[PDB]
Amino acid sequence: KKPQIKYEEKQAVMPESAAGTYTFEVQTIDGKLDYEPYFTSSTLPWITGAPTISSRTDPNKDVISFTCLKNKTVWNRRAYIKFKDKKTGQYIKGADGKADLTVNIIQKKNENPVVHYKWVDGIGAPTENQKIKMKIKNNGIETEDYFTDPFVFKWKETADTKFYNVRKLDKLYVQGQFPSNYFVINGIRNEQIQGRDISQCWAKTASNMLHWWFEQNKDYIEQYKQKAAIEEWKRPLYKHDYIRGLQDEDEGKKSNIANIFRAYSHNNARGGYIEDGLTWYLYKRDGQKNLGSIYPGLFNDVFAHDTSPINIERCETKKEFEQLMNKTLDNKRAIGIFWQGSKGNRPYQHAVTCWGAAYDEDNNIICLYIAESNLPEAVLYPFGVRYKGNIYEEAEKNRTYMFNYALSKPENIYIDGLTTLDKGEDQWKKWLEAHQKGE
Ligand SMILES: *[C@@H](C(=O)O)[C@H](O)C(=O)N[C@@H](CC(C)C)C(=O)NCCCCNC(N)=[NH2+]
Repeated sequence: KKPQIKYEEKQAVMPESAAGTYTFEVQTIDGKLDYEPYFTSSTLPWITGAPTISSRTDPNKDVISFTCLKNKTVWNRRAYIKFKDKKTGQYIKGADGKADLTVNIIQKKNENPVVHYKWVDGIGAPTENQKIKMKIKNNGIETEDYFTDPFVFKWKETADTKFYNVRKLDKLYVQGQFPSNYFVINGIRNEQIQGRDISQCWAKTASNMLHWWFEQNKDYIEQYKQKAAIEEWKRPLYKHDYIRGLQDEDEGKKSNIANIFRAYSHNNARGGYIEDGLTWYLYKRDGQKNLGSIYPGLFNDVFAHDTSPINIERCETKKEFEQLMNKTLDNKRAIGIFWQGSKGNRPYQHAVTCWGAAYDEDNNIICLYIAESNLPEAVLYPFGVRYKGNIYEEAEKNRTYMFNYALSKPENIYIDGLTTLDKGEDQWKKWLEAHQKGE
């Protein structure tokens, strides 16, 4: 009788997050088969060495040992052990006699990660009094449990916060309760205009980024107003007013920039693009003609498409997403995100604004802080970052999925890329120097 080994593969081996040498048992039938265990990847950095048979003293079973590093991340991480017959060199067969015998190793996440944060330049950082914990909800009902990871917080807007989150009047509006004139805007010819925004996620994202940009360049823009030969109709557009502390019923009074998009741009049910709204506001490009009934193009002698402070990049792996986020965050740029996937049974594509990110001790990006013009509260919401494939030896694609803490469910929604808006310092400085050279 040939000895065999058996293992019930439905049982994962789940070591704790701490570093250590962990063990599981393999049943040895009719003797002690001469075999050697192997990880499916030998290069996984968080496993030190090969598995070994650490005890055979029990005639009925062997103990297998393997050694892990500490899992500092907030995600489980997987490895796989198979077994080779030391004589035939073949992999030993599992229970069905056709698949190789495989043991699933799942090292558990760190329950006490140390977290640090990076925020878009110039918006400050949340105080503890500005951070709001979130109730774990299930099927739509709060369980009165809360998400306990400390990076899971809403960043509440107050009189003192410096991010921007313009919200859709069409989402906030309650018919028969809100004022009948909720949607009215006083236009440029101080005419009365009623704008809707149910499909303007791209314009809300553009407006948030433009508020940040006008604030960061406020001194340059004051000089521009005084030195440039501004077109008469455009003069009132060289400011930004974002009024914090308003009620939902007063959202129409909150942002002059958002109101410009809502009054004069488009609300096509097909949507728009962040970068198109940004171009439309800042300089002339032929493609952005007919985006709306006016063309602000407010700084056309500062910027052109060749000197554009607007960039669009894509990401399909953890490495690419993280490279892009870090480059953007270390460079004084505002961040628009295009989300892509499925929400329910319908295709989903959405533009939101990102104001910062949380990192674990390995500098993995674990959560983003999002201005979400579709969500009701005047806060930034946390969106957790998750990966479906290995993050240590990455596949060709490993998309950056989003966890919706507000819906308290995972969704098949991921980040396709970023549209970023740079301060444009070199361009502004060159414009200013050219004026002083003419004086
Ligand atoms: C977002 C929203 O208001 O919820 C809105 O639907 C939207 O603009 N979504 C974007 C998502 C990213 C900006 C990619 C979108 O899908 N834009 C596609 C615009 C295509 C318009 N096509 C034509 N022919 N006009």
